[PDB]
This record gives sequence, structure tokens and C-alpha cells, in this order.
Amino acid sequence: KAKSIDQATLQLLDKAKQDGVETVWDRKADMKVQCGFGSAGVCCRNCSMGPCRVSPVPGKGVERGICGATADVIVSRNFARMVAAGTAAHSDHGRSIALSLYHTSKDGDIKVKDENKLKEVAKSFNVETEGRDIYDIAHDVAKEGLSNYGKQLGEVTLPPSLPEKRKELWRKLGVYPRAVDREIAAVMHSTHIGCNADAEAMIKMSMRCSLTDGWMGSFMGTEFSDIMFGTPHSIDTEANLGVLEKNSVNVVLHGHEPLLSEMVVEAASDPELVELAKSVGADGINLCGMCCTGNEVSMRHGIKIAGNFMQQELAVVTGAVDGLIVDVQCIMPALAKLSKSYHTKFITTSPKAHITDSIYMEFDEENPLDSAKKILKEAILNFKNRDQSKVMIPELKCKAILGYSVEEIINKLDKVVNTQIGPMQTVKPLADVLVSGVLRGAAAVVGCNNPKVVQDSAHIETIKGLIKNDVIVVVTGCAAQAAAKYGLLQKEAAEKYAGPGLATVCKLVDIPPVLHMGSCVDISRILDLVGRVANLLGVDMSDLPVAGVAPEWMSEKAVAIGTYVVTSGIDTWLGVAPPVTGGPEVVDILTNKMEDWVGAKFFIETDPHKAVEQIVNRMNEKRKKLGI
Amino acid sequence: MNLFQTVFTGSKQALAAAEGIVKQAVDEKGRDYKVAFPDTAYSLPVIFAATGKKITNVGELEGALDIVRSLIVEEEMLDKLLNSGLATAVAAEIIEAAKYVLSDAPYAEPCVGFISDPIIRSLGVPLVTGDIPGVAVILGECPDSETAAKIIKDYQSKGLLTCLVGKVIDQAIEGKVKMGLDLRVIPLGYDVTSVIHVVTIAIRAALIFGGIKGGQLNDILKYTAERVPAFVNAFGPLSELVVSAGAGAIALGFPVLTDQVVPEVPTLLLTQKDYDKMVKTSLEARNIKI
Ligand code: SF4
Repeated sequence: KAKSIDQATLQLLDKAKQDGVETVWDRKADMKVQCGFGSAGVCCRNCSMGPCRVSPVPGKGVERGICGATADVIVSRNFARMVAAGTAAHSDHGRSIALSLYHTSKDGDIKVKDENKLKEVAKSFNVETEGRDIYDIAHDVAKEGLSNYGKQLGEVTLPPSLPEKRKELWRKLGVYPRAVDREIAAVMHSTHIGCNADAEAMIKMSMRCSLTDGWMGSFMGTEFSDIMFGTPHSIDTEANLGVLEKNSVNVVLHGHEPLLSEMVVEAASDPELVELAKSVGADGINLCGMCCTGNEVSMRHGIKIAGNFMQQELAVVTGAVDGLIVDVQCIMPALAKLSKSYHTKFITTSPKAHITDSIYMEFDEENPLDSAKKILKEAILNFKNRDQSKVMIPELKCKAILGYSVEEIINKLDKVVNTQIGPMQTVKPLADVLVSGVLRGAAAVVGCNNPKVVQDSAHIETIKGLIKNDVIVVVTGCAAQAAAKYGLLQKEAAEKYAGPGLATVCKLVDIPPVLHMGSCVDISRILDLVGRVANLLGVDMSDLPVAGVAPEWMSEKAVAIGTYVVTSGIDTWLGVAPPVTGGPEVVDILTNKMEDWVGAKFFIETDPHKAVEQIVNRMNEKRKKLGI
Repeated sequence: MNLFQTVFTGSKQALAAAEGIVKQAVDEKGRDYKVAFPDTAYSLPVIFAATGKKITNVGELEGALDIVRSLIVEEEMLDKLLNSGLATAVAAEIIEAAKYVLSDAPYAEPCVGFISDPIIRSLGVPLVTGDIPGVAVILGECPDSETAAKIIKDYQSKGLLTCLVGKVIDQAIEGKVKMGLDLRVIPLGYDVTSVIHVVTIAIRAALIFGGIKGGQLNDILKYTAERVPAFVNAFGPLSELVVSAGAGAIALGFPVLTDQVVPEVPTLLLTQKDYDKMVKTSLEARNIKI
């Protein structure tokens, strides 16, 4: 099987083979046939009476664990713990953002750059704004956001875009969210030996936990990031490994937390550091981003995107990365080993993510700019250790357009609003094109890479099929970066891949057929968008012809995302089977009974063409239900 | 019934009416009997633009229903909707041709029916010059004669060439609107199919001024969209046939504005209840400068 559809990826894999270094593909091959029990989710290790493995085939072999737990119980608890872990990752990201908001000041390193956005958020949090200092407002907003994480009395605060009907449905179902850390703790408590042994209740607890990710953690992280670093607008950038410069210092930012990457971008324009880069013999400083931190700095500043998850190692294989600065999440620990074969400084900066044999330079949130300058100076000084004979940068990079926040999308939609009719600054043109049938629907393509799928193949095939069927596509994360590398994030792509209705819409609004809405936490924006459409049409989000796809997901964060997208009322297709096939009841809940609960359900489909067909059929049947 | 289904239903009704009237023409006059429009050089302009074929006898008119049949594909995608609008336009043209071959004088005053080529050439000079900054296709009935007269005279005072289809003709007559080719208020006919008589104005504008040869349908549609500043104001309740004819106008690149609740399409299908702002809304939608 081919390892990737990306030519630059293939060239660097040949180079890695020539250099005698191992990749994620090599380790996947070394793992050989993976354990069937773990793959089906019928293995349990929740107590030291175990490990227990029960048969993935009902009626044969061992039926219960030592405590008496069935295959359905073991599967449901394993799934719930994946959701809890994903929720924890996203919530910790949002908590750091809220704490940064709490420390903003007029003369400090972290300021308020979008005051209108802050005032709207303050309105959503019942924070007074009129005749008040902007930083007093910011601190009050940060306090309310922080209380969302750990309040023990009262109800949490949810964005106004969430329909009232969806909230009432959640309350009736028993999944209405509480404080984020409280829900994570509840899931961890109920999976403990001898607690919850009922699959339906376990799945409902996991949905409840995932809601605190989708609508509170990721949402607050995104909106506070907009407040502090600016709301994204349409902006040009370049993507894929070709963005590395042979003659410049190459600094690659990998990870998820945006404050460090924002401070590194600011430090790169420091005159002393630019002079130092010149003095070490480089033309300048070339900042490149990877994964979600790359998505953030690219959405807000046009920083070039070096690559997505399964390309991180190959970035080092070029031999041109002088510094690789990582914060947390989706940072392959093998990088520490791999950087030994090159001059690269692999720099960890977060106390949450220590990696053995990496260079640890703790990013100081109290003095973010000075700390970022010190880290960047280490990366720049490493340019003297470059071995130019080992350098091979593929001449493969692609132009991309991104920055499509909900605000930017609304601004673009204002173009097709007749001034004599109005209203302006709404999602009404999008609702109109969806209701009329010019657009069949909207689909979100999100998720990681996975060695089980030819890298980027499923993302590209799913996106092309959807836009060919007049389904407008919004992309986040590594899927968005796969689209960027391929060339879908271009206005020209409208006439090259889209169907007639979507091509007309793209021409009228002057947008690409695929809209890059940011990082994984920026999936909250998608929720926001859908909610607005629903609120404009007076229906629940489960009545709309919308869907989400995770063609190549790998992370626990992806599991939590799919769970809260389904719980919000949006059908979700998974291109990688989750470890639930061992529990028939869990499969039936996720793919059949969920529709009775929340009006949406999971679809497991490993063939992208079949997934596109199923998405189109499901959207059409929801349209016929809605009468459009 | 959604927009696509409404357009498909309208196109099927137009096809049924065309089949009935063609059967009547075949029964009364014979398949060798001549089929023509008064003083034109492009036979039936819509069929000539779509295929390049000139319809000369009744048998060929009966064979032209296959064009309407092949232009109706009931799949909910935008291209099929535009093709279905074009099918309605072809069916309306066939109905008008059958009217002309059945009756010696199908239209009486003030209705003018078909517009001859010399009138098109006369209007071409003020069209490109800018003395005619647009073509207002008014179809249906306004709630009052006063509002219809007000809108029509507002268009007239701005130099636009306004064409009238339906009961709006009677409302304008009650409103003391002075009509004629020099007064730029042209009543086409009381039936919806009479709207084709302004559509052929645009089509022949591509045939005469644009120089596009017959059968180059995409070139004709591009020319009408980028050169002919026409728009539709549909007043009063809209049947499926009216919506299908509006889909044809959209296929020609002409935006359709109405006072009725319809599934809106930005820049193409717009609802404007306020009759005091309909003229400005149409001028903005068609990008017309006075
Ligand atoms: S919780 Fe039950 S099934 Fe799991 S390891 Fe312990 S005894 Fe075995």
C-alpha cells in the first residue's frame, strides 16, 4: 500500500529510507497485526483483578470479566474514557486561554485586539460593557469563563447560537452539561470497577461530557483567542514542506496552544533577532507551522503551513529545520529520537508535555515575549550547525486561502445581499441558498491522519466528492491542511471541482468551495455557524442538511469531537472504525438508537466514495423531512 | 413543494399546454401548413438559438416538443433547474407559434404579441447607448391599479423599456399609463406565455448585435447575462408555470423579483414586499445606473 498521496511526503520518505531513520509508517509496520481484543474494545484493564478480555463474538468464548462486566459494559467504558480524555485535552487548552485573558493589560505582552468581539462575548456572559474600561471587561469575561470549568452550584453559560430546542432536548435526555472538569471527573468515576454497568447510561454520560468540550471548552478557547489575537479574516498563505528555506533559519512551531506561537511570531520581527539571523549566515527567519498551532498562526497572520500530523517527522527529515518548538498534544515522542540524526533542536516548552531527551525551555506565561525571544534565539543560533549537504527540501508547495471565521463568512455573504432588502451581517444568504436547494448542504471535514489509511487520501476524496455534489465544505485541523496541500483552498478550485450550484455560489460570494475555519478547537465555530442557521430558520440543528466527517481520525480529541457533534444533532461519518465492534449494544446505540435520542447518529464507513454517497442520501432525506 | 419541484411542475404544465395546442394545430391545419412569426429572420428564436433548427411547418413544430421533453430532467441540481426553465421558455414559444398559425390575428390592441426584427434593430441603438438602461419585465397583477401605475411610470421616467404581461396591463390602463413603443411601455399579452415575446428580444439581441450563430446556446446565455439588462417583476400570486418561466428568465441571467414569499436565491430570486422600493431593488439587482 502507498504511504501517502502527497508527492513531497513520498520524496521525504525515500530520503528517510536512505538516511536510515524510522518513521510512523515503519513503526506501524513493526506493530504488525494489532491485538484483536483491543481493536474490538473487549479488553479491560480498569482494575488489578484484570486484565480481562471477553469474546468480541457474542455466544462464544469468555463472556464476562472477573467482576462480571459484559462485552457491552467493557466497550462502553472504554469509549467513555476516550471521550473524557479528548474533553480533557480541549478543556485544558481553553483553560489556558481563559487564564491568559485574565492577565491581559494595556501595557502588557497580551492585549485585547478585538474589542467588538470582546463586547459581544461579554454580552453572552452577562458582563456589563457600557462606560467601562476594556480590560476590566476582559477580566470579568475571563472570570465567567473560568467559572464554566469548575462551578459546583448553578448552571453553566452557553453561547447564544445554541438553539433553545437543542437545550430543551438535552435537559429532557439528561445530558445537559455541567462544569467541564466536573463532567470529566464524573465519567472517570463511573468507569471505575463496580460502578456503571449499563451501556446506554454510559454513552449518555460520555455525550454529556463531550458537550462541555464542544460548547464550552473549545468555544471559549476560540472566542478568547479571537479577543486576544484577532478575529481571522480571509488571508493568503502557502502550504506543504516546500515552504522551508535552505538559505534561511527554519523555525517550525508544532502543537496546539496559540499564545506561544503568537509570541514567537512577534519575536521573529524583533530587530536584534533578525540581525542575529543575518550574522549566523542566514538570509532571515522563516517561521512555519504544523498541525493546530500552525493553523492558528496561519489563520491570523498567514504563517506558512509546513504540514499536518503524519508529516511532522518528515519535516525534520529535510535536514533544514533549525528549531522545532512544541507545546502540547499530537507531538510524536519519536521526534526526540529523530532529531538526534540531524542538527535540529527539539524544544519542549510546556510543563504539561515533557519529552525525554528533548531540550526543555519552559515558556514563561508571566513574560511571554521575553521567553519566546529566548527560545527563538536558541533556534536561530542552531543555524550554524546546519549541514547543507544533508538538506533536501522538495520543490512542492501550494497556495491556500484561509481565515474563514463566522464573522469573515458573514462579511463575505454581505456581498450577495440586496441593499434595498437586507438585512446585513447575518447568515441569511447561506440559509437562503441551503433552503432553495442551490446548495444541497454543508459538511464539516475534520480530523487527523492515521497510518491505517493512505495519508490524506480519504480527506481529499471525501472533500472532492462532497463539493462535486454541491455540498459546501468547511475544514479544520489536519484535514484542512491536507486540503491546503492539495490545492482545494483556492478560488480556482470552484471551477475545477465543484458542481454547478456550488460553483455559482463560489463565483457570487467570491470564496473557495472549501472554507478553512481554523484549528480543532475552531470546530466550535462550525457549531456556531450551524446554530445561527438553525436559529434563523426556527428549527433544531438536527433538521438541517448538515454533516460532519472524520475520514482519517486518530486522537481521543477526535472521539470527543464526533460525540459532541452527534449530540448537537449533526450526523457524523467516521473513516476509521472506533474500538466498539466487540460490543453489539454499543454499536447499536451509536449507529441506530442515537437518532431517537438526539436526532443524529454515527456512520462508520472506511470507503470515502461510499461515505460521500451516504452523506448525500442522508442530506436529501433530511431535506425532504424539512420540506426544502 | 420546494423550488426545484415547483419549477419541474411548471415545466411539465407548459409542456402539456404546448402538446395540446400543437395537437389542435395539427388537427385543424395540417403538418405541411406553414409556421412563422410576423417579420422575423430567425424563425422561432428560442429554438433557433438552442439548436439552430428553423421551424417552418406544423410537423416541425410538433417535432420541437422533443426539445422541451429533453430539457426537463427532474434531478435537484442547479443546472437541471436552469434547463427546466429553458424548457418552459421553449414550450411558451411553441404555444405562441401555434397561436399565430391558428388565428390570423392572435393579439388585439393594446397587446402587441410578437416583436418584429426591425423593432429590435430600432431599439438596439438606444440599448447599447444607455438611453435604455434596462428592460423591466412586469408580470402578474399588483394589489391595486394605482401601485402598478406608479411602478410602471417610475420605470418609464427612468428611461427603461418596460414590458407588461397579464392583468397588470389592465391595471396600467386604469392607471392612465401611456403605452407604445416610443413611450417604452409595451403590452405583450394577458397569458403568461406572452413573456416569451420579450425573451426573444434578448435572444435575437444576441443573434443580431452579438453575432452569435444559432445553436451556440451557451454563448447566447452568456451574452444575455452580460449584455441585456433585463429583470422580472412578478406581482401577485405565482403559479408553478410562472415560477418555471422565472427559472427560464434566471437561465438567461435575468434576476426575478417578486412581492410573494418564495425560496430566495441571492442575486437571482428576491422577495420585495415594499412596492415603494421595488424599482430601486430591481435597479440594484440588475446593476442598472440611471
Ligand atoms: S473492571 Fe472487571 S472486567 Fe475490567 S479488569 Fe477489573 S475485573 Fe476485569
